[PDB]
Amino acid sequence: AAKNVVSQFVSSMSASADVLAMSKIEIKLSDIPEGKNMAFKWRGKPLFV
Amino acid sequence: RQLARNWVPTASLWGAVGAVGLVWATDWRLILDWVPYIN
Amino acid sequence: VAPTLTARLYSLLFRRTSTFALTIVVGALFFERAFDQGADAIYEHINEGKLWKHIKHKYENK
Amino acid sequence: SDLELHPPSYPWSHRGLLSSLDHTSIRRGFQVYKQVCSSCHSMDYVAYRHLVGVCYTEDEAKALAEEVEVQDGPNEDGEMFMRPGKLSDYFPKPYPNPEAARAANNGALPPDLSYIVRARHGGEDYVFSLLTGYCEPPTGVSLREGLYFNPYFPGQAIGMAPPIYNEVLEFDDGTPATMSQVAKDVCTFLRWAAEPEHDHRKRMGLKMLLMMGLLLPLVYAMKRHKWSVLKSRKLAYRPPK
Amino acid sequence: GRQFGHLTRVRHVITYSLSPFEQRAFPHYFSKGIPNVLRRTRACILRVAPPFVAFYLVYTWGTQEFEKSKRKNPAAYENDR
Amino acid sequence: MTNIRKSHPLMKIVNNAFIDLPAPSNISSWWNFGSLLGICLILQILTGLFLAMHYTSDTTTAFSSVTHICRDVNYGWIIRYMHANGASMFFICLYMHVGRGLYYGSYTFLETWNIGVILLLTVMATAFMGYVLPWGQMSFWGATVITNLLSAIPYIGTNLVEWIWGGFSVDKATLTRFFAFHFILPFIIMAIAMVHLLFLHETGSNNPTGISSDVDKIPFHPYYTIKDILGALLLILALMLLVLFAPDLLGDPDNYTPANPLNTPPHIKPEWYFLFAYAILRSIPNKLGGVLALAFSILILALIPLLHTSKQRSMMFRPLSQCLFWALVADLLTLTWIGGQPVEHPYITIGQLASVLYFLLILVLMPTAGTIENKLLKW
Amino acid sequence: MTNIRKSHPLMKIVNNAFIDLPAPSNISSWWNFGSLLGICLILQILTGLFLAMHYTSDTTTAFSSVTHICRDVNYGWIIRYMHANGASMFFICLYMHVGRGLYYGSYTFLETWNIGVILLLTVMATAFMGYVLPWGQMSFWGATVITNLLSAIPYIGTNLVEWIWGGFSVDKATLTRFFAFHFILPFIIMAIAMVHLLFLHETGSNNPTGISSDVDKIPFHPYYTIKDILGALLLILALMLLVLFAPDLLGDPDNYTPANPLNTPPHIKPEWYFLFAYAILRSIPNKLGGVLALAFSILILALIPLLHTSKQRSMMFRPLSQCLFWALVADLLTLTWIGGQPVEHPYITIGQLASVLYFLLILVLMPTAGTIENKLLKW
Ligand code: HEC
Ligand code: HEM
Ligand code: HEM
Ligand code: HEM
Ligand code: HEM
Ligand code: FES
Repeated sequence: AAKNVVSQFVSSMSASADVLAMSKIEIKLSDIPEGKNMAFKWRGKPLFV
Repeated sequence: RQLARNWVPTASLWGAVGAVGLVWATDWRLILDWVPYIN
Repeated sequence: VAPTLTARLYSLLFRRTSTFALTIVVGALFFERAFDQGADAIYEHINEGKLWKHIKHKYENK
Repeated sequence: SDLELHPPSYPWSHRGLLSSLDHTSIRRGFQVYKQVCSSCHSMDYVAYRHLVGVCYTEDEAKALAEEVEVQDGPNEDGEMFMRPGKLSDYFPKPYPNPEAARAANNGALPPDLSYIVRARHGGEDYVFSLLTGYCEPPTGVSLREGLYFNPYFPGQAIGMAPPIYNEVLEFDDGTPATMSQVAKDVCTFLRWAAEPEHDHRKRMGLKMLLMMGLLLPLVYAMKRHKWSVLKSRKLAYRPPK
Repeated sequence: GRQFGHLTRVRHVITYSLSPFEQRAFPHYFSKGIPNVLRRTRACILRVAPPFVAFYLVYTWGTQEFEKSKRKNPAAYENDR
Repeated sequence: MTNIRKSHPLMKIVNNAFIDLPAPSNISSWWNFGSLLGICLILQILTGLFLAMHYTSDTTTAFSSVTHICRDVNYGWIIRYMHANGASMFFICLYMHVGRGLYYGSYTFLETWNIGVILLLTVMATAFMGYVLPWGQMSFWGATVITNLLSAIPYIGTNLVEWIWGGFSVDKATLTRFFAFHFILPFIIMAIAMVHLLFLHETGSNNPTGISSDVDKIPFHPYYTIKDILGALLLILALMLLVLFAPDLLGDPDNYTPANPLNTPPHIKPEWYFLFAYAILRSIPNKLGGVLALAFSILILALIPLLHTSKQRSMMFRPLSQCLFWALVADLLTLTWIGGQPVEHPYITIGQLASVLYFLLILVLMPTAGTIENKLLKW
Repeated sequence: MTNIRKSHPLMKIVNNAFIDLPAPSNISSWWNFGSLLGICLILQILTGLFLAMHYTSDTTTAFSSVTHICRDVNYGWIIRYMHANGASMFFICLYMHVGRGLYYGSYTFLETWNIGVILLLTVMATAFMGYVLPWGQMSFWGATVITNLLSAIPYIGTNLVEWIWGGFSVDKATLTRFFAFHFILPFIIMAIAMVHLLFLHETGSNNPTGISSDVDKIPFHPYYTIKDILGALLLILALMLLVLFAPDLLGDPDNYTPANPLNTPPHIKPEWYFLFAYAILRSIPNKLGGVLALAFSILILALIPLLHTSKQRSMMFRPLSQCLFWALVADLLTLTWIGGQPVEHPYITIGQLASVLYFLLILVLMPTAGTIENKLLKW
């Protein structure tokens, strides 16, 4: 009975299930071919790909 | 003196008490399955 | 006469308070590994065809 | 002081202690929502994250999602996007705004359906028999045009036109679509939306009992062990007197 | 135990004092004081000042050595080549 | 005390206020509610904490966020349910902890009683404010009623209310306050508690017969420490069994709807443990006089020690003094269900009747009951 | 003790831990920082509170709300400025309160010292987290640096960080936490404080000469109570004069801009009292080894009592042992300004030099200094 509940509380702080869904969402499969392509925005930042 | 008496076999176990404890305390390598261990 | 299972047990384990502590740890160790596995089947055997675990077989890998 | 009837308690596949929900029926139950409730009543609080709860496998859900979604996506490079991407979205609302909602409803306000199970009194049975019951107005009673007489509803005049007739739809399964069969299949769905943890929690509900059977006697074993010295007392008064 | 009773043993030590009214709040504050400040300012100052002095030099020196390096680019390498 | 480890840090000699604290021999289970308050208090603060980390105080946000807990947070649903139901299992203890107070005449301890009174009076405030935080429908109007009620004061009333609200009504800044209060305030209760327990260590506990127990005492460590643990265990089920199978049973408020100031719910009540107080109020037609009773409802507990009318402490030996006492129990129990009913002439009259009876028992009958029995036994 | 009102509630005999606590006669003003910590602590919690009532924790809201305080709330500008500057006037006390510790050799009290160490170590945590709350630019990046630094741990590092963040980065849920911590945590400091003061009552204070003062003691009520008040008064100006005329002077961070994760400010530093610690870090090129020093920076304070190397407690009588000590002062003072400078080569070398010297003074020279002088005086 000890280990579960302790492991249950600590399982509250660690990670949301919503944010985890927002981790690495860029799947690609589009771009623009050759040397210009297009772009995206992964974990907050966004540049060129 | 120093005669280290059964305190040594005492401590020796106690050291092995917590060592298993952490493994039990935590999980990690879950440990070579050795009687059920989920996938 | 041979000592009853306890009479042995007490001399081997519960005497030294170290072992008396240690045995407890390994005890709960194996305990949760077997115990939890049984509890599912009992529950799962109650609900059949009400869970994807069974239901998912209709559509899984097409 | 309208007489409020009570929904008679029906059996429920989840009614029992350790009873669970039927996922199979839920798939239908969701299908209805996308069909009918899409008109007015929305659900803000749920994502497409459903995956294995309603059994939709992640692949199926993705395609299931990527039809539905959202508008626009070009507002000077700031905004959202078409075709949701991952499941992250919530469910698209039919209305931009409470006013545009109310306007088409002829002054009526469709409530949110997310937790509406736990909101109204009477539990889910309220809904089912409500959608069930539509009667003929008794002799000597009048109503407004939109308002329809239904006994369960508190004022017994409702602006909801009855949605259901026999076989409004076809099911992904193909089970015949019945006003009774259709209705219940929904009234299971909502019950899942109001507590998605449902089927998960009762595990402990069982699993804590099997745990707890041990302790109470065991602890009660020790208590009498310690005290056993007190309850064994004997006194005697031996004065030199 | 209790604090004041048992503290320590002292013998034949006599004490005198006056009411705070009889006497003054400033028994030659400026006159008797201002020398007293000095004689006790110098006893430490030998032991205190020197280390801080070292700091201030480093600070000044540090900035200058810093300045020359950055501010003047055509210093070591002038713009010829 | 040779190499006894209990001296060496001093702080442990302060920790022999527990272990060797001598106690009576015979103690009914009714004295276990000493501990079970504490543990119901601790179990809050933690479970009270890990809610805070995901909660947000805003008129726009707050309700959305509570949605966000039950849905998206791993193990997020248990905690919210432990916290809320951990309140009700707190009072049901608390009342009993008063009940033992009267019926054995423990109030004879004169100071410890009083600090008892305040310590109650605070909780009722805390367990209120938090109940606003979800910002649901029953929280909004249930907020206006209680506060706006306070306007009854003859002159400063009109200002004093508007002060707390920080405006004309219950919009934002009225919320943010009631978060920052409901957060801090339990710590103060924990502060007083370690005072409320203090004076007790001087005179020791009372014991069921109402007799000076001096000749018979027992170490506190081997014996009662188990019994509290055993006591501590039965709580969990009574907490778990409720919070796990049947979440909303005692969760009697049915209203999760986001508060709309325009609409009004047909029936409005506090949660259960308050009702009887709120029932007292409806009785008095006169507004101002009405409020006083509600304030005077609890405070009378402080005046009880003046009314000790007899020569023996317990009520276990006084049949009369016992006879009445139980009628008072149903009398309260009556009030509970009364307030939980609409205001319609079969009910209306009843509450007015039960109201007077309530005081009449405490304030007249019981102090008289002791007088006769002194006369009976020839005292 | 006939009708002495100090017994009757017991709690007041606990309150003769102050009034008759005997003290030395001669006490320098340097012992006033006993109190002035406490009052700087209380004055927080209040002024720390009335900020909470209008603050809101959200990524969207928070910064807007702090705007909302300085603008729209009656007397809203003083409080925010008392709170923030009430932090700096807290440390400037605190350090002195350690300084007196060494130079008179008060650390000889072995337990009270340690609890001293922790009690420091906590504050540095609190006065950190709050500094995130405004959610300004210097708060955002100054958050990432400190935390992400902790990834140095060989294996569990990568997880342990992501745990606190509750995600991949410093977005919302990382904020909400650091409110709920920075709120509660001071109360714990107040908890320890009443322990940290306890052990002291057993042995009494030390006194400047480093001599057992037994023969000469004084009541605490008529005398030192004034002197602390006088001490308590000079703070206010030093607090007011700063907070009133020159708000932003010690408010050295210039950055109110709403945090943009994309941009980066050219220079990034903690506020002042941290710098020297952060300066230690830049020295070590090796990352992991670098972190340890920073952790090992303070902890050495715990090991000092092992190094008492001489036969007399004070440093007022040891010229050498006094000579070095002051060099350590400038040495710290050096570090401060060093970290506050860019990492060009004139500075770079310097910090590396001052780093070694710092430890060399504490860990080698000072313990040696006492040895010689024992030998000198013929001890
Ligand atoms: C014709 C548009 C429309 C359709 C389609 C529709 N609803 Fe209704 N429904 C309404 C409106 C508008 C109300 C509230 C009107 C009122 O309360 O007077 C309502 C009432 C309700 C209520 C009760 C609201 C209350 O006040 O308690 C529920 C529950 C509900 N609908 C659910 C459903 C379900 C389930 C379906 C699918 C069978 C559905 N709605 C389809 C328009 C619709
Ligand atoms: C005696 C102690 C406490 C009591 C009686 C108490 C009672 C309550 C109650 C009755 C509620 C409303 C229940 C609900 O809305 O479901 C509540 C909510 C809350 N409490 Fe407490 N609480 C206590 C301690 C704490 C503590 C110590 C904290 C913070 C550390 C805390 C934080 C909260 C929060 C954030 C909420 C809103 C969450 C929510 O209501 O869903 N509470 N509390
Ligand atoms: C959070 C609130 C409270 C806590 C934590 C608390 C805790 C305790 C504890 C631990 C004891 C010692 C065990 C015992 O004597 O039963 C005690 C004793 C007592 N408390 Fe409280 N109690 C609380 C509320 C109250 C209240 C509200 C009252 C009265 C209004 C009260 C009156 C008493 C009395 C009279 C005793 C001593 C009775 C006896 O020794 O026989 N307590 N309390
Ligand atoms: C030792 C005690 C405390 C210290 C050292 C401390 C320190 C700080 C610091 C350094 C800040 C950031 C200053 C600023 O942003 O201008 C801050 C902000 C804040 N503190 Fe504290 N604080 C303490 C106690 C408290 C308490 C007891 C509370 C709540 C009752 C509190 C609530 C806040 C809040 C809400 C903020 C954000 C307001 C703001 O930063 O403008 N603090 N505190
Ligand atoms: C919030 C933090 C602190 C508070 C409230 C505090 C408060 C006090 C007070 C009121 C005293 C009695 C007056 C005095 O002896 O000067 C004291 C004594 C002392 N404190 Fe602390 N102090 C704090 C931090 C520290 C720290 C960080 C240390 C060491 C690392 C420390 C070490 C000592 C020592 C050694 C004494 C006794 C010195 C002597 O009696 O001569 N204190 N403290
Ligand atoms: S960690 Fe990126 S600069 Fe030091």
